[PDB]
Amino acid sequence: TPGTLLQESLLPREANYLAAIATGDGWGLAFLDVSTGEFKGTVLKSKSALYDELFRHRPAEVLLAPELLENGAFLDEFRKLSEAPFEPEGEGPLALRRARGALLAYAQRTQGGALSLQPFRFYDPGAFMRLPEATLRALEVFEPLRGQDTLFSVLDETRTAPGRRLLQSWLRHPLLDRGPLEARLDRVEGFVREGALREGVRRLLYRLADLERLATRLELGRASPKDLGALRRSLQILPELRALLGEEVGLPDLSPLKEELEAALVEDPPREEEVFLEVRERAKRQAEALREAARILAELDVYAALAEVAVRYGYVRPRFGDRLQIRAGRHPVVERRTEFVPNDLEMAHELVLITGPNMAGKSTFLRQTALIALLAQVGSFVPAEEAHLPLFDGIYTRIGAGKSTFMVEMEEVALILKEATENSLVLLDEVGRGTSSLDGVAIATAVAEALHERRAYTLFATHYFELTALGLPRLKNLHVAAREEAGGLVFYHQVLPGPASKSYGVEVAAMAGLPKEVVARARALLQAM
Amino acid sequence: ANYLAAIATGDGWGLAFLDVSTGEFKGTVLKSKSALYDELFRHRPAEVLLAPELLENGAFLDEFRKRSEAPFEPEGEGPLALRRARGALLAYAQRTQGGALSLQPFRFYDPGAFMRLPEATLRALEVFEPLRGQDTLFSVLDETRTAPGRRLLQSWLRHPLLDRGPLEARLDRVEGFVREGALREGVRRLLYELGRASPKDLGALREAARILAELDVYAALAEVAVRYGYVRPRFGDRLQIRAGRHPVVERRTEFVPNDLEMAHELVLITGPNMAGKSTFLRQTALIALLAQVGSFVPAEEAHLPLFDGIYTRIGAGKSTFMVEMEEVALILKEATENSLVLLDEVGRGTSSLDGVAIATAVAEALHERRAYTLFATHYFELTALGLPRLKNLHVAAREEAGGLVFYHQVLPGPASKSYGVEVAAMAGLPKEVVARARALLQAMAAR
Repeated sequence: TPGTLLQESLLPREANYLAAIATGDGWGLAFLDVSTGEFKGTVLKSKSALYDELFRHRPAEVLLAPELLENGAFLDEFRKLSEAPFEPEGEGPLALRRARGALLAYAQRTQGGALSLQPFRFYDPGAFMRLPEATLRALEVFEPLRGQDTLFSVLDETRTAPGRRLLQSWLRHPLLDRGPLEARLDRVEGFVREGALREGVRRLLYRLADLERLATRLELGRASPKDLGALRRSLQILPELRALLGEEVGLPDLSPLKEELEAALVEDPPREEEVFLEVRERAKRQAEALREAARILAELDVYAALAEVAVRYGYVRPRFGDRLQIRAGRHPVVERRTEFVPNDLEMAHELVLITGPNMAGKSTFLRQTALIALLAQVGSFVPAEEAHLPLFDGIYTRIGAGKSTFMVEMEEVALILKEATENSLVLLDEVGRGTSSLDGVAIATAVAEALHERRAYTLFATHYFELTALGLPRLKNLHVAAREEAGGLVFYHQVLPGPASKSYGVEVAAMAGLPKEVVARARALLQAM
Repeated sequence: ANYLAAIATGDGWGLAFLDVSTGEFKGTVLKSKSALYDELFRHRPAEVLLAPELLENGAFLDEFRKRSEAPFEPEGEGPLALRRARGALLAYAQRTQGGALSLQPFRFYDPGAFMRLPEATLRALEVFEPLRGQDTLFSVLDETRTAPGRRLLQSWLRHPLLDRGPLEARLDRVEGFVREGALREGVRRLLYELGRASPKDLGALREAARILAELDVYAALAEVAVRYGYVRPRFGDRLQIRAGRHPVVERRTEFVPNDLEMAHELVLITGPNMAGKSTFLRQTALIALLAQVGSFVPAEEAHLPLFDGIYTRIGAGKSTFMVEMEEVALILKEATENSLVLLDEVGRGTSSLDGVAIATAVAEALHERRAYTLFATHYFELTALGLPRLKNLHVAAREEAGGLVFYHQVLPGPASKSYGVEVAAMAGLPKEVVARARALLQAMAAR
């Protein structure tokens, strides 16, 4: 099972999951990974939120319950999966134990024996900043829309498979309370004001074994000799990392197990077998103290990883409050590929339209904001100079990109309207396009006011002038400019306050390469309107 | 096939295509860097050889790399840049072949004697590659039994015809193995110089083969026109499609056919989306193409004219906007009274006026060109532009039982109501918003 694969030779530093979906008093979602022996599941009400939690954790193999399997209607939609029995195991919401055990009896059936599991955890997709599928896609968080990079690659500075698995979590699960975040930012600020200190741990952690996946294997009876080789090698760095931080990291004292191996082992692990397992046992007697390290280790890995990034790329420790101010911010993604003229932004539960022509930063400008928000609520310094962000509850989008673009996009907005709040952050772009004249400028206005009344931080970017002149108490207008210079125009990657004065359509159009008479007959009909 | 391509400069742009396998040897000289990368795009070579100039040209190099070394010593006779590149192949293959090469009589082709077919059109109509999914016009037509035939069919696609004389000749032939079921049954079931022809090859065993692959497809098509039920298209000056279909999408679900009649006119297509509009535009191009390539098409009856080219502007650094403009620019800059043009929402993703503005120019622009244009838009204003050659067709949505009930029908006369806010509402929009929407609409409606 691509989901029960326990061999370290078929698993990326990232986590993997075997998922099961059972029904009954909510929607049962069980995620398990033989490798890390990670065991967590949950019950969702909204089929929307389900497929969503299912989307963040991207499992490679899904187990559907018999109700869904028979459900040819539900079956083909999920397809637009391996059979196993969902016998309610453990205690908890029906649809949970059904899918939960469904994994157990499926891993154990694809493990030749018993499994090594972690205390089943129960997570709630509500104690964390919301983050829909589309947003993740829109911000190019994990995967890139078109190109190569993503926020992950750019932040990917983790030195251990565990850390990377940890960091990835934090992204898939942003924070809400300031207390935790601060705690993280205080830490991250540590290895940055202690350059040498960060220099040490990073250099030491390099090559460090996967103490988490390793230990998992110890409790599974499959931890080969070589692994102890790496493990011994690891436990040996353990004392060093501990000597640069202090008896404060908490790091256990696994010298006993360390010293043992040193002797009992060949510098390069390929009656001897009777002696081999005797040492293992002595080691595996420290199964948790191992997982303990991994866990406590990954933190530093990341805390220092990011921090490294931050310093390497000039990331400013964010300050929370109730106002959004970005002193010369940047799109951390695109920033690492060319000169990037920064920008500024100030908001407060307002609706800020963004006009002017495209090709001048608008879209990228909307994203550039979401990320900073996200980057902040995840626990890193962001690409700016100064930056005051509020504590967003959610970050919904509606960017770029059976049915038609139109319907799709509507449904997008529908959700936003149906989840956005006075604290939600919303970014709209050309909402209500790909449709006839009036309807266009029509829809746009409703959605606006709609959000406007919601008093949610909304960076609505449009070409609809009408929208810009709608005297509402919380509106605000920013535009970006082009400039018909020596080439044909001269767009500036600057978002300047106040709406755009002229219209640049026919211009851009003309510029693009349109035949001169047409542009004329165009500018004319324009004037004449 | 497969191709090793070389590009040399001098009195045009030298393009040499060669394939060791079939020993196919053909090249050509283009003026427009646009048309170059284009001919280069149809023949999709796996390895390209650039002349010294271009290689040095730091700018030209990285643009080509965004979109192996060998000397280009002018060989044979013909336009400089052509021979230089042409020879670049020989000299390249010869040293990668360990010795001499077996080549066919180098063929100089002028794509200007056939029907045009931009990179994008080919992409848009999902001819060879699929936008999203699995099928393409090729797979669906792919009924050839020999590697040769398939290479022959593929050619015809990549190179549609112009004169009626040759097309008829093909359609007469194709009509043969169809009215002679058994006869086609036979050949189909039966068809199923470099000193390197090993012994095994003889075990199995040009000219004849070429008239075999020619026959291996004449039948291929007919097993498709029979299995997928197509019909033979008579040519002429008028475009009439008696219950046509999108050969691509047809093989995946029930497909409510449609009808269409034109004559160098501009035919707007309104109504909401999700009712066939787009697919309806393509559904037409293909039939045209399928006809000009030499196959029977998915219809009942079908009278097509002899299109010189089939330019598009469908779906889909710079922004959508600029891109799309450039698209239209070309059309305007190549379309003719015989060109077939399909437009979709031309002039969107932009502020109010400018939108309805541009749209009108482009229209009249094409209108004056008198080119068969299936312009599909949501711009009502455009629909009421009293021009002698306009025409209006719309598709409908229907607020029945569910919320709406889109109809895969393309009926004459413009759409009466507007369906925006509807679809919008339908999509799932909050009721007050839709209201505040329908309202603001009405408002703006009665001035």
